Amino acid sequence: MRAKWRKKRTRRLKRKRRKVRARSK
Amino acid sequence: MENDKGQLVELYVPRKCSATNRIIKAKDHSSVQINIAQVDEEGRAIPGEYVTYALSGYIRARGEADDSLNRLAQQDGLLKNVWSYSR
Amino acid sequence: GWVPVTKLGRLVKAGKISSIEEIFLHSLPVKEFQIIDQLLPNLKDEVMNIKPVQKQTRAGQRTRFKAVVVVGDSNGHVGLGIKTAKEVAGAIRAGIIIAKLSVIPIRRGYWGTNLGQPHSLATKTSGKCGSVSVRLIPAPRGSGIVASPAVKKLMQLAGVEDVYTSSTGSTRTLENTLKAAFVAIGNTYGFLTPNLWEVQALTPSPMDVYADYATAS
Amino acid sequence: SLPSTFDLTSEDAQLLLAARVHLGAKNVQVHQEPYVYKARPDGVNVINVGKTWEKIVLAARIIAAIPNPEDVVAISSRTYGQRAVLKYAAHTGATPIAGRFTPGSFTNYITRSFKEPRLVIVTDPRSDAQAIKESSYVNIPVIALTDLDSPSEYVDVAIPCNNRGKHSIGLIWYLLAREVLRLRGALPDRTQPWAIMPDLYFYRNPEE
Amino acid sequence: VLVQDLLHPTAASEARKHKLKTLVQSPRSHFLDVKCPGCLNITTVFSHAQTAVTCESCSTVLCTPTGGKAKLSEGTSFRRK
Amino acid sequence: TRTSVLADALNAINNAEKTGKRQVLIRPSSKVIIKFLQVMQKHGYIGEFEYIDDHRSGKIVVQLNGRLNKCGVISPRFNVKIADVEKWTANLLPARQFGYVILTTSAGIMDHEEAHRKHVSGKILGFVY
Amino acid sequence: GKGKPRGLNSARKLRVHRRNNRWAETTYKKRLLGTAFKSSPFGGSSHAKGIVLEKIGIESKQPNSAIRKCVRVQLIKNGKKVTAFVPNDGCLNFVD
Amino acid sequence: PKKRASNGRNKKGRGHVKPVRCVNCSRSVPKDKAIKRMAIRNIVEAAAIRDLSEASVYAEYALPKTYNKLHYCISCAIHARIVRVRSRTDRRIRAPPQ
Amino acid sequence: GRVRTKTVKRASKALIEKYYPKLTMDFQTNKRLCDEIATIQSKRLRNKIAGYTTHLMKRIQKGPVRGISFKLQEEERERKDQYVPDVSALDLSHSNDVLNVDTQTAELVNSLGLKLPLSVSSVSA
RNA sequence: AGGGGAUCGAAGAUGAUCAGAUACCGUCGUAGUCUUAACCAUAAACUAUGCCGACUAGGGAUCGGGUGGUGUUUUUCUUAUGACCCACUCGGCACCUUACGAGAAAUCAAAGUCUUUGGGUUCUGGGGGGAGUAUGGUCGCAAGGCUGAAACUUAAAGGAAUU
Ligand SMILES: [Mg+2]
Ligand SMILES: [Mg+2]
Ligand SMILES: [Mg+2]
Ligand SMILES: [Mg+2]
Ligand SMILES: [Mg+2]
Ligand SMILES: [Mg+2]
Ligand SMILES: [Mg+2]
Ligand SMILES: [Mg+2]
Ligand SMILES: [Mg+2]
Ligand SMILES: [Mg+2]
Ligand SMILES: [Zn+2]
Ligand SMILES: [Zn+2]
Repeated sequence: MRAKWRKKRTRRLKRKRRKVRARSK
Repeated sequence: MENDKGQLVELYVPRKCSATNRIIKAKDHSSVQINIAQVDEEGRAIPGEYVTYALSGYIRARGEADDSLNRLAQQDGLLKNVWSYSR
Repeated sequence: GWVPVTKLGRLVKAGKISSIEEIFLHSLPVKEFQIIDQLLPNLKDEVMNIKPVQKQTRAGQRTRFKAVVVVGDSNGHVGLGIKTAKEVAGAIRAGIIIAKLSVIPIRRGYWGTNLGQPHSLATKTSGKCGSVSVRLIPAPRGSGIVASPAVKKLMQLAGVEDVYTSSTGSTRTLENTLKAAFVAIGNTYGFLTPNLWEVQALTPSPMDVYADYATAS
Repeated sequence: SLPSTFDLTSEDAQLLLAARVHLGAKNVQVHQEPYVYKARPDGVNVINVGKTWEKIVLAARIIAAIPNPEDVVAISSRTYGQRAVLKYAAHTGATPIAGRFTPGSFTNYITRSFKEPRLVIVTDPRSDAQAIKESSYVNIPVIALTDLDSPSEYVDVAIPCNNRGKHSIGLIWYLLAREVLRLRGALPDRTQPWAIMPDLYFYRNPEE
Repeated sequence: VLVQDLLHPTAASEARKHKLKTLVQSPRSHFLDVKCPGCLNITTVFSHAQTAVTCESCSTVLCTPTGGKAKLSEGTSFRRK
Repeated sequence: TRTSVLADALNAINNAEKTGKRQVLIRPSSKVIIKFLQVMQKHGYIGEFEYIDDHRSGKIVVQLNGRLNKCGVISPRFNVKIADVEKWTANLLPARQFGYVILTTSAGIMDHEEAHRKHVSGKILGFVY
Repeated sequence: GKGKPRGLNSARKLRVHRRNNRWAETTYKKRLLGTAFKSSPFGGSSHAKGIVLEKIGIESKQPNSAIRKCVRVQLIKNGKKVTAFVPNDGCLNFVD
Repeated sequence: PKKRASNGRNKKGRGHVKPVRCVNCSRSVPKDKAIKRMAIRNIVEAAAIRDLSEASVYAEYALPKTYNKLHYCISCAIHARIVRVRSRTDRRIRAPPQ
Repeated sequence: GRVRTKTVKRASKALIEKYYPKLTMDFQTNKRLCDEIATIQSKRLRNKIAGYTTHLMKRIQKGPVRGISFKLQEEERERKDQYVPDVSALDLSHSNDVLNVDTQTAELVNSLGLKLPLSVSSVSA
């Protein structure tokens, strides 16, 4: 996997995580 | 070098380059000895008598060997105003 | 027996050069190994290692054997020879010859007070080959050689009795280390020390005194 | 020092001028050369001819000091000098090398062209560089016929000269030979201008 | 190269070298006695002006400023001090 | 900024020696530098040196015989405490027989041996061999 | 040159910088964070006594292949569960 | 490692050089990493000149040349044999062959 | 197809070097000579060698050839060499005295401290 | 959030190519591309070379300036500029050849003046993964940025060169 793609994936994951956190709040 | 009982140790004392005063090593396959013969009247060049100059390899490699040689010559008088001190 | 190419060899054969000292002084190139044999009768030959050394071909791989040989007595003379051949014995033999050809003098000295007969090196000397830097330091009497076994052997051969070492870099590649050590040893002459300040004669070379004995006519 | 007979006497100077030794320094100039005397307004530097003469004399003095005639090696790869070199060899003791040098000549004790000189004379460092390089490996001193352009690496005694030349190199060679002979005692007097010609050196292309 | 007398070099060489980079620093500029074609008065004009120097009695403009050395006004005649 | 002048001088000298020159042109020139040079001269590591007056800082022309194989300042002038000199000597000098550690004491600028003789110590300066 | 300060009054910087750097040295980090006590199944101790839960054969990594004969142990001191290899050819049938 | 000390570009003293598009495929390439071949082709092909001459009113006529500078992205150049792969030792030659 | 090997050509060269007098021109004689002198094992090889020698000889009678030495050629060369122009190129007689020099050259001559018949110009770019 | 919206064009449509092809190729095409007020603070933001200072080796170029040339041309007669030409000189973007120095080497006039180790300074790294992740701060409207672990895992990951 390209590093850039990995980074992108991570970012995507983090968005979801953020959303989850917001929901929890 | 010198032992306490006076007498010398030191297996051989090395030659120093007449231009730099820097020591010539044993595997200095670049260094040189120039022999310039003692001249006489009617030229004739006296047999088995000469002024010797050691040049280290380093100077030769650099290029300023010739100049050094010239300088050396014009202090033993082998050349007459070739090399000038003020450049 | 022996029949010499090169003027120096011829001279040696004749008996016009008594010791390798003269050769060392006049930086004359020793190109026949027999000269060394003639002049240094007491050379011990130490084989340091034999390692495989490989080359990829379309079919299999060509393996050759690298022989590393140190040569010397105990009176300030050492040679170092690296040789690669396919036969091991042959490689060793060639290496020995190479080492002999190389043979160098050493400036053996005192640590402090010149009581009697030099034991150490005269100066702190370093040698660098590859990455390996071998620092050799003048040690006090009866401290022995303080070195990695390879270097130690070389030191012993040279005839240094007491010496400290500080080998740095990738010392594990033994050949390089050995080379560095050799370089360091060589460096001992060529250091301008106050007990060498004063200018001397500049003798005519044995290649010039006996010019007539040189060349086969 | 030299006893007054070794001054640049007029005839020699004239000869040098004719050759055009003084002329061919070229516009481009190596920093290891103070053999210059002015720079002609066109661009071509002028060599100090007295200095050159002195250098030649010095070289001769060295050559004489070599005890065995054959131990001196004269080299030329460039055609404008081969003939001259040969002539020098014929006159002096001297071993010649003309044309191809063959590398591993001073090193490599197996070669048929294996020489052990104790002095090397070269027409040019620029073109016979290989020979010069080889000399370095075996402690052998190099007299070279440098113009004010050729590199001074491993050159011990340089004779400021012309290398565009044709005449000049040959003339220089002749002079070197003559001085050497005088030093030896092969020519009994210094005043007498020597029987043979400078033209006997030089170079001629196939013409018949 | 290798051996030189660094203390007293050749004059020409010194001249060639940059001011400051010489053995001892010294100006390359000089002062001038300027004669204006009209009146008999002598003014001491510095060779690298900057200002449009006039004669002390009459406004005539003796020198105009340039990059380095200032330019004299044609009718004027100078003599190096 | 020219933080150290002595250091610069020493470096220049070293450069000159390594390349085989027989003379250097030191450019800022001080008392300290002069003193250092004098020590070397006394010990015979240097020839005749002369101070050109610029009416500003100075300029030194130094003749080199060729014997000097390294100068070298040790820079942050460490306060050396008599028994500490030995350690310094062991570190900096290539042998136990020769070479000098130059140190500025209140008794003046001298080599370490001289200091020992006089029984004084101070701040270190440089070393020569 | 050289990245560090050298001046006779730098000292503090040399100290603090060194301290900062030290944290990249893993052993030091371990010592200072005290990961031998907080993590690690043995509480920074040379040995530990536990009670055998069961005997588990573990398949070795590559080049090799052999069932290794280990034991799942729960330590007395904290209650952490660990795998422990039983050395020598028999020996697994000494455990229970 | 560095394949080229020039980085294959030719800028150094600059900072940003404006890109030119490729003449073959429009691959946007910096104006220095550009491979600029200036083609002076004759407006009429070499074999068809005679016929044209024969046709033409006013004998002894100029017959013009068409001028354009072409910019090839390096890949394109490589493909189309404008540039060729050279040895490590002879990559260094900056002088054009002719 | 027909290109001669080392073992032919080198041998032929050697033969030529040794025996240029008495190894002359025509084939049969050359072959006979080869048979007499060289210890050639095969007949065909010998024949080939002879042919090569003949070829070399033929080439020779149109000028000298590289690698090929022989003691007569050297002598001839030497003879050729010993030629001198009676006037000489450095005689100055062609320039009708006063050798054409520049201003700088003249200055140099003066500074040396020498009297010479000189002719002075200028020359510019 | 306004204005502009010709071209080109993440998304989309949409025609082929393919086993698949919401990929390359083809045709359209909102956002964007331009701008005005804000924000954002990152790029292979690269010379992957921190800044200031000294010194060591030649060589031509070239740009900016300045000097000296009865040097060439310009011509409106001397001209006076200007443009050239030559020589020197500071400052710059580079380059060429040698390294006698460096370096693991590729290579480097610095990446030199380092086991012959110290001119002054700021920042950064300490096997590979886990991870630029978790967490806590803090700054952002948001995307994100700066800061930044550990458990556990692993005998290699890498660099330059070689056949
Ligand atoms: Mg690649
Ligand atoms: Mg800029
Ligand atoms: Mg950029
Ligand atoms: Mg789409
Ligand atoms: Mg489709
Ligand atoms: Mg498309
Ligand atoms: Mg970044
Ligand atoms: Mg970066
Ligand atoms: Mg890590
Ligand atoms: Mg790789
Ligand atoms: Zn007036
Ligand atoms: Zn393209």
